[PDB]
Amino acid sequence: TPWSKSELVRQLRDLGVRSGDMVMPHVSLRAVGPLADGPQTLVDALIEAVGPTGNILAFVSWRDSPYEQTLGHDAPPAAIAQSWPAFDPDHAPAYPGFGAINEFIRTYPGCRRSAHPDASMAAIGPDAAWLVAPHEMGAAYGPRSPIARFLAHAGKILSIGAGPDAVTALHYAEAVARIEGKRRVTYSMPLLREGKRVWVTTSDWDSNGILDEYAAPDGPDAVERIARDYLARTRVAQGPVGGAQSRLIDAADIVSFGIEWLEARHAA
Ligand SMILES: CN[C@@H]1[C@@H](O)[C@@H](O[C@@H]2[C@@H](O)[C@H](O[C@H]3OC(CN)=CC[C@H]3N)[C@@H](N)C[C@H]2N)OC[C@]1(C)O
Ligand SMILES: [Mg+2]
Repeated sequence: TPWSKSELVRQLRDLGVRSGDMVMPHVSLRAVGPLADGPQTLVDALIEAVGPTGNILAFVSWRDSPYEQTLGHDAPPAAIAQSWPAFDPDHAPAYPGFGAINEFIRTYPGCRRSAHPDASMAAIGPDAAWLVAPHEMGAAYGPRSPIARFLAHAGKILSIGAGPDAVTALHYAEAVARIEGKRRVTYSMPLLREGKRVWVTTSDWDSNGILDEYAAPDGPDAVERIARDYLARTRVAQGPVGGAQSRLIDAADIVSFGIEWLEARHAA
């Protein structure tokens, strides 16, 4: 029988979500199973669990981000440049591969959305505006990004049936790790500035593998390796949300662990 909002809220409380919390979810809706009113039921449950003083931050990205189409070029290729839609945060759908729940999060009334078209983050709650801006090209997941502020805001990572590769906040550890050989990428995004499309080309850390040995197309990347080690080494609340095995992780702790993990393995 499909899970009700009330059942999910009680499960989230059992896992350790408290009123006032700052939560970043990563969700496998297949693992959760049928919901009374579809994915919105779980969105509503998350909002209720964090309460009117809590916040939700999600890495939603953009369905039509021209990442692969501009990757490695010093400017967008001509055909891309002429016709690609500018990123419009009010209308641009979420990237389906990071979870079908994210389109429901980003369309929730009052949700705020960050300006980085490829790394776009959505936030709900009183601190949403502070979470989502600034989010500049060249600062996808590291210092000055919404992830940085999430880590300073007592953030908890709520993994609902998601794998250890799903932990976006660990890209902050990659960004700041004092290690040799870090990979960078160059890509271009079409932004709206005063109503006009402006192409911006930037470089940033490679979020598909910070070192060559972590950059196989189907990983494991460093995020996955760090998170697997961390979860083998740390007490973390575990329990069901819907039908999904779930975990509630202290974000600052896992990121600090990840910085140490990288720096212990790779020369400066
Ligand atoms: C929307 N644009 C996207 C662009 O943002 C980027 O997405 C990254 C994403 O793959 C990473 O997740 C993958 O990682 C690996 C192994 N590397 C295997 C499967 C996934 N777990 C994530 N950790 C960081 C994301 N930034 O590349 C793809 C893209 C579609 O172009
Ligand atoms: Mg507050």
